[PDB]
Amino acid sequence: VPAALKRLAKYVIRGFYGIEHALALDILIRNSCVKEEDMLELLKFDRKQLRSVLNNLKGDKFIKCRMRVETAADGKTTRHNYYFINYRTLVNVVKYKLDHMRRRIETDERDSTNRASFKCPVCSSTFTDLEANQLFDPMTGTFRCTFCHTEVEEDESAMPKKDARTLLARFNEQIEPIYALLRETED
Amino acid sequence: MDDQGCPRCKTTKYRNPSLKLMVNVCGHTLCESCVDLLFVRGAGNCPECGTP
Amino acid sequence: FGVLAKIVNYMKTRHQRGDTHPLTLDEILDETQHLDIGLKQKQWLMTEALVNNPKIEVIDGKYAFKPKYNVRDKKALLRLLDQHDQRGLGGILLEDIEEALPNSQKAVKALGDQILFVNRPDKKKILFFNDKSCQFSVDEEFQKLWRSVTVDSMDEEKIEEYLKRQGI
Amino acid sequence: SGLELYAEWKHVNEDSQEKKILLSPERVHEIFKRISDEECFVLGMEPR
Ligand SMILES: [Zn+2]
Ligand SMILES: [Zn+2]
Ligand SMILES: [Zn+2]
Repeated sequence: VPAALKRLAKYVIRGFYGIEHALALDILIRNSCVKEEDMLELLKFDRKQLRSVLNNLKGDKFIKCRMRVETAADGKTTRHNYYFINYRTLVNVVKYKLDHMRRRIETDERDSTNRASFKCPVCSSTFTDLEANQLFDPMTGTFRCTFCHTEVEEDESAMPKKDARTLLARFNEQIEPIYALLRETED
Repeated sequence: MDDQGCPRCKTTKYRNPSLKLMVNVCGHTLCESCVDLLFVRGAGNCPECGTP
Repeated sequence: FGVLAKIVNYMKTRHQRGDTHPLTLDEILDETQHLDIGLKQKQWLMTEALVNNPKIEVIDGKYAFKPKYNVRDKKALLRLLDQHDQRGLGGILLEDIEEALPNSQKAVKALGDQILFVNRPDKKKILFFNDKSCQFSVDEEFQKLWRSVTVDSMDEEKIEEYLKRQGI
Repeated sequence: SGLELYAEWKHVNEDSQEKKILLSPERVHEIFKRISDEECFVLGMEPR
């Protein structure tokens, strides 16, 4: 394994996945062709626990399997499952999630700035900006409601408004320093 | 790239390397994100002074 | 076996009292007051019982141990677990450290985050060696978006079409 | 087989082993999205 593929495969398995997925990968890095019974005696895991961890890597298009049908000394059919780190698919799978994780923040932010900005703190009614021509009272200079005469306020300060947008927009820029060590190596 | 600053959005250069940047007449550099974000909020005013 | 289980029990229990020296077979039957067992039963358990044991150790004229082959040392838990990573020999369970090393709750907590823990269904822990040369960790909400991307119900050649459509 | 559909492959050229896996409901959803207008008239359906 090259120095770029070995360093990239170790940083992803630690931060993203759990600890059980990283302990079963260190043996696959030092040794490629590893038998199925070797990862159970060295790691001291369980038959049902190790199978659930290996299925998560195989399901994520990371490693494959090469079955063998031969004959042992006793005369029975012996089947093995050789698991090795296959870099012929893992390269595009990592880049596939990076495009959706980057667009998920942009979609949730674009679909949150355009909503509303008026709410009555009495009747708890979420109003919009397209009803200011009918909810205005010229005898007082302020806004009112429909079925009652109460004063409205904002709309629960939590959405990216004129000033709160900078706080939520800079959260996306924090992904660059935490991933620059992993993106520059793959680039 | 990111050392010159950014007007309104401020979070655009770190999202796409191949970003479409534009220029004006007074002497500034505004990307394509600040063009649509400022039009829906105001119009075509200079973020530092007053250039229509 | 019942007789073999009694010899191994007394061989290890007496060592933890304050005796650090190899023992044989006549010493056990004399200290435990079990010498009157016969001559046919003493010779039968000498050249067959202690010989069939695959983990037995014979230094010269006595007998050593079998659950632990390393000598006692203070700074030895970190050095022993480090050899399993640089060579690939496997790992050591928690029941092996608590049995051979008395009071293991002090040396493990003193090292800090140098040894990773494994949660087994049968309530067992596995002691490994956390490599400090490669460390990476993110927030809790960052790991949720990584697993939310459905990549199991797709295809290998299908991913290449989506990446070449955007530009990467 | 009740409420779960299965699949059995048999390629007598390079994979003689009969593969048996459960058909995930997300697999048939990605294929139906690719069906265009010219392909719905064959089955007897109208996209509109
Ligand atoms: Zn009201
Ligand atoms: Zn901008
Ligand atoms: Zn100016």
